[PDB]
Amino acid sequence: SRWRNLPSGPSLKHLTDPSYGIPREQQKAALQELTRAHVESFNYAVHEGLGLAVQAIPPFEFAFKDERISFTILDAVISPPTVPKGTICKEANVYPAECRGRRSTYRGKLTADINWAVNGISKGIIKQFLGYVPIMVKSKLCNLRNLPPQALIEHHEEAEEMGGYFIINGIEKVIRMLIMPRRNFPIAMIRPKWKTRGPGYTQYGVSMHCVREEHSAVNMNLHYLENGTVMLNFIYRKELFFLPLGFALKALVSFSDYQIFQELIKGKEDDSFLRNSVSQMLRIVMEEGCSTQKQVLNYLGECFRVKLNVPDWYPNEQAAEFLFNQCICIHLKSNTEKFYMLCLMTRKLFALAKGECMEDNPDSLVNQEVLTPGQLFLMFLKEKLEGWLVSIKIAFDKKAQKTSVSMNTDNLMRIFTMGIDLTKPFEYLFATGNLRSKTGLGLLQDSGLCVVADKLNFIRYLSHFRCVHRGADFAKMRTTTVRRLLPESWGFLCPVHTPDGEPCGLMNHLTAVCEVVTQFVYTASIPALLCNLGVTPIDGAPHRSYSECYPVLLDGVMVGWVDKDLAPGIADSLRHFKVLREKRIPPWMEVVLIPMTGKPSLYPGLFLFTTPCRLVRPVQNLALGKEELIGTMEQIFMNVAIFEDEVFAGVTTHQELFPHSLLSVIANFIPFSDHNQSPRNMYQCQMGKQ
Amino acid sequence: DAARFSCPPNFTAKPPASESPRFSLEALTGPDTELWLIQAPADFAPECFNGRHVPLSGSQIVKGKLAGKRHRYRVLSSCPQAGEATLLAPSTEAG
Amino acid sequence: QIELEGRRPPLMASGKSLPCFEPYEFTPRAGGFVTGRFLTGIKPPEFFFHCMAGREGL
Amino acid sequence: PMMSVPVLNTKKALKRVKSLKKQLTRVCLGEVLQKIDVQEQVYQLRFQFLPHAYYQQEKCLRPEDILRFMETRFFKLLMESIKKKNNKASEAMERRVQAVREIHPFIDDYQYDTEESLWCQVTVKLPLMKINFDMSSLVVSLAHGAVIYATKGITRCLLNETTNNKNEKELVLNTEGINLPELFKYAEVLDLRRLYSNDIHAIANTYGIEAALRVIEKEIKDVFAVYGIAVDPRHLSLVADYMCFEGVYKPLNRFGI
Amino acid sequence: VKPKADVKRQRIIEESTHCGPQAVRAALNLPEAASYDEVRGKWQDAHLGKDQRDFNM
Amino acid sequence: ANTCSSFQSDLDFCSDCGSVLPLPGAQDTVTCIRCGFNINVRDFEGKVVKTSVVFHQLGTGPVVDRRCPRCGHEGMAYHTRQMRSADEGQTVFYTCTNCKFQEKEDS
Amino acid sequence: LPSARWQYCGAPDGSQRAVLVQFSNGKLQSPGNMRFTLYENKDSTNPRKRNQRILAAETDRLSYVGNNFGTGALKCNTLCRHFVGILNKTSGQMEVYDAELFNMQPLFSD
DNA sequence: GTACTGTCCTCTGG
DNA sequence: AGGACAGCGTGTCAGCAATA
RNA sequence: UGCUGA
Repeated sequence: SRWRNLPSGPSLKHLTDPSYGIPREQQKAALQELTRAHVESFNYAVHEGLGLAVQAIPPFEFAFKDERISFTILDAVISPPTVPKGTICKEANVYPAECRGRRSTYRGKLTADINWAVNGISKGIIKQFLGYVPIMVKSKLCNLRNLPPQALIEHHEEAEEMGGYFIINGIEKVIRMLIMPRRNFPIAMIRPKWKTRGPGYTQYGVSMHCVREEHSAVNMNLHYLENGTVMLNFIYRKELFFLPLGFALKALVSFSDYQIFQELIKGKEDDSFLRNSVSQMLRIVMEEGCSTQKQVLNYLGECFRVKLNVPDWYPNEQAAEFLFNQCICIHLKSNTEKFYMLCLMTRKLFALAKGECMEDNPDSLVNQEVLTPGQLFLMFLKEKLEGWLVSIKIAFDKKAQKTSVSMNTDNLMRIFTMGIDLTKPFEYLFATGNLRSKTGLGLLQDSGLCVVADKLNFIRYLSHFRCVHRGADFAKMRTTTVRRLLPESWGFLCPVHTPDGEPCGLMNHLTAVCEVVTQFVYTASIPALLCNLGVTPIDGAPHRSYSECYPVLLDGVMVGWVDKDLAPGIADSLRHFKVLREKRIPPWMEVVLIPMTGKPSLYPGLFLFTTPCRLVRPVQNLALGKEELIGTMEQIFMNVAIFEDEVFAGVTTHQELFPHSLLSVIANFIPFSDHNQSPRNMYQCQMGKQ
Repeated sequence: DAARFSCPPNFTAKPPASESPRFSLEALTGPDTELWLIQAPADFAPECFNGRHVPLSGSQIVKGKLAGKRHRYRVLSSCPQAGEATLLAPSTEAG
Repeated sequence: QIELEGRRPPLMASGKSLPCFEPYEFTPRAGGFVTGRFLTGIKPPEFFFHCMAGREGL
Repeated sequence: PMMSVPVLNTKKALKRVKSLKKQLTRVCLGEVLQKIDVQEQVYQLRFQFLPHAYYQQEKCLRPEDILRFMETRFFKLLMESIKKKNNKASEAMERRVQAVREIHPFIDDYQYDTEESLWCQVTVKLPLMKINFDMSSLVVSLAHGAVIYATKGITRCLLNETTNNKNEKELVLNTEGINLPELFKYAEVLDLRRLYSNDIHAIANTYGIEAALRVIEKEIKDVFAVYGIAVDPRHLSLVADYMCFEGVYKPLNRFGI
Repeated sequence: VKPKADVKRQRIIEESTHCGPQAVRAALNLPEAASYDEVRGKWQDAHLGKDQRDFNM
Repeated sequence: ANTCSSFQSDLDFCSDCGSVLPLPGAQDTVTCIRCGFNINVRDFEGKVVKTSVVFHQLGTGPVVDRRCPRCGHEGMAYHTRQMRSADEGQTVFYTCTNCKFQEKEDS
Repeated sequence: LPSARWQYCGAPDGSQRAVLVQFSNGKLQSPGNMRFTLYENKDSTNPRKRNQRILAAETDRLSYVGNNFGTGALKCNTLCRHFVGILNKTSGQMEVYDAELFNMQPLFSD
């Protein structure tokens, strides 16, 4: 579906039709699904994701005179564009047709209602006007939403437009999907420049990219040291901090050293260098002074208090919680789940170190995901809201420190004193493209984030909403290995559509059938279903040996240890649910089962991703004929015929929708591309856009 | 001195059941009695297995009926693994 | 026969060279041996390897 | 780096060369080992060496020499590395064992293998306070860079049988290392005139600078030849004469100016 | 290309689709025959190896 | 307790290094048992039988060659690589048989 | 293959529960010298609090405490359910009861 | 990127 | 005197917007 | 700084 009604051979009797010029009743729907990832991401970023972003937003308490004041942001709301104040007449709405005639930004009003209290018994809810945030064109906060092609012609619009862009000074910036490592998945890496991080570090380590509700991202690295010990590197505000593990594990969980150790030796309970190295982690740095959860939190609080910039009246135990909440495993609410996830990433470094597992290439799309326009927008919005709080209360603390009793008279005159901020910062990220942030947003790139979308042709324009940039830093590299066109980008990136000069292999384009996931679902009844299917909870009684069992993960949270002879049936049952839309399994969950043999293959286990930024692509599910959607990592463990008569009985689990599914939208406009040599067809894609 | 667990004021010690002679240590130590630990999904309805012959070894599919709907449950039986949960029973010997 | 770095096309992390091919497949077709000609065009998997080569060239 | 000496074309030389090739290849403790068995502060170690069936064929080694190597070099480099770690941490069997423990104060007694290295272990102990970990890591990172014996600089030889059609009878003893003097001893097995190397700093040190000029020219020519390109010799002559102008092979770069 | 000359080309292309097992096997110096799955495992080992010079072979 | 020996078997945490007197000397609940255990830990280990071995390991490139001469005659051999841009054509790499002279054309 | 006839005699009101204990630091070498005390919340009116229980185990050297609420309450007590089966070998009948699992941990206060 | 110079850095020789 | 290391380096060719 | 041309 969504690829039915695809023409079988082209026609010419549509031109020369008695109805050629009559504007149609509804828009095309195939052209609409091109910029769909740019619009459905913003729709979340601005309505459902903004509430979550402001919900984290720790209440900004600080000291005034001898008083402590708390300010929390209860809601933030962005309004469609409109004539400034009422100083104008006859039409409140403001349609993108202008700001292209004039040269201006299509910007909506962002306003929040802060709530300031003095010890929690004196309080008043003021509604400040934060600033102006740019708006996408058909984005639910725009005035051209829900307009048929005929009504879209009386406002001067294309009658076939799909916006997915911003108008910053009338220039139509087109923020494009950048490539991120992955989200909520531990990638074991062998990078030789890591041993320079300290005296005894090795070139082994599992990296994790954590994202919470699309508003926060953080990168944490577990490093292996030659002694058998594991360190944890976290970054706060662009500074790298190294905490021995054990300090982290004891803080997160009030458990003995025995159940903890019993956790990091789950699958290798016969190995003795490991058993000895786990004990060195627990005793060597933690029986040295701190043996209760609080003392660990207290010691960790004192060392990190200075650089976490915590409140002075905060106990050290409270400053430790601040570090764990804001720097390690942002995605998981619990501290018990954060412990089990740090334990599986370590259990994996021990397997990479002992050569029992294969390093995950960071440059394979198996271990890659995309950064959409809504993730960048919210992740900047949230950071700027926190900065606004900080600045208003800088002004507060600095003005007078004077008898707030009567000073409740100018409280609004105070908040407005710094509410003059949030507007120009936002336009810089859009007009210039480069990012000025205290934390780089867990991004790794600070330029080329937004680019000009130029309508030289409609094949230059349509390729800005299907571009995927490996990164802007890779344009400066001696080695060329992020330019290799690996066989794992089959159906997800076009082989032919790549710039053919300095940007080659770095700027790719999605195939016609590929698509970005953007929906958000409940995913709460899934952990309770996995247990009905045969999984045994992380708590215990695996029924086997922890080595003949698969570690089940679901979006960063380890459900735990499906038996080895139940993993295949569980994966097939879960795949049948998603295909037939049973249970509540999202139609796009990736049920992956990386089998385990004795060979140094990728680390075994049943993963189940359902996050909102992975690439998926349709394939005709044989044995059901129900048009499944598979992902970049789920496609490596399944056979997908292309033509029929290539389908076999045991082989050919799936089948592809059309034979030319592999090629991009532009590469599908080249006639007979099969009989030309490839450097030519790739050249055709760059010349059709000039 | 062992800091002795101190019971919070909102909690009270639950007396043993002298009306429970079933989970009595004596009943459980009978030569014809075996104890089994059973783990099931949170939504599992144990009544759906009433009268049915659950296996004591290996793996078997057992069919159950709940609310008119047929359910099939894979049952895995195993040898207790060192470290498994211990059952507590009231004992007259323990005061 | 397609050759990228003086070697055949690289395998994935699971042992398959392309999503169409079984893991560790012996057929030369799975290693970039293109038996098609530009007279009668080349199939999608062969198109992929040919593009890999043409791109490494640039 | 490489070398290529023709083989002298005599019946005796052809016979001696087999032994020569087998003589210059490097044999390393790690290339001759089955698996270690480490027990642990009293750390024992049994090497369990390989049978001669499949390594004496092309390595020219014997078990007494190999084992004697452990007693005099490996079992003391082992204590050298143990100190490397512990400095910053906070009738006839009898004479061999005795001299060996005469020199070190940690070992106790090894073994003997009167039948083809049957079981050859050792025992150590540091009784007071040492970091008892899987020291197998050390005794494995050390049993790789530990080489029985090798000519300095030569990693392997090989006789590329034919190099000519005109006088096809030519044989060449190519090498993948560079030690010019360690071939001078075979002036009767190999032709030491016609010796060639791509090093140009080693030629310039054993034969002079006027002999390095021609190696430079031939190297540039052979680099261009693999692509069919052919620069005229009058250009390489000038480049080599300028590079070697002042008596040394000087680079054509920022430090040459 | 002449017909009656593309038939030979097609038969040769058909013959070329059977030369992988022998090639790989006789390059791993495996038992000359009787192993059809030991060869896949040896190839996998050579692929996940550290040196990676028995894979280039 | 009926458990692993490196910790305070009955009590909560992990012991300290087993050096001198009884346990010796843990922080919480110091209760001391077995000044020294009975058997010094027997760690039976071994190493790889693939790489170091020359035992247990006893058992288990001309191109298509078309005809063109350089020095002699009768058949070179060619590898095609596209060492050019996307507006150009593919270069060819020839190699001889009787000798080994490599060509490297432009097309 | 040996099989048993399944019966859930279970709990009369479901108020009745057995008690399973698991120790975080391994197995108790001498469970015979341990005294277990089960504590329940006095608040029977609050559905949230009425099921809160504390299990305390006292030894000569240390105390263990397990709770079914708060951080110490772990996920397995809900995502999965635990039962105890009492098998009569002679009759082949297995009686099945609801069980509550307590994860036990050591006691110290500053 | 790798390999060079450089730079001491201070360890056994009269 | 065996090192350890910190330290410089380059990088074909012209246009446009635009903005520091 | 994003593009583009040989």
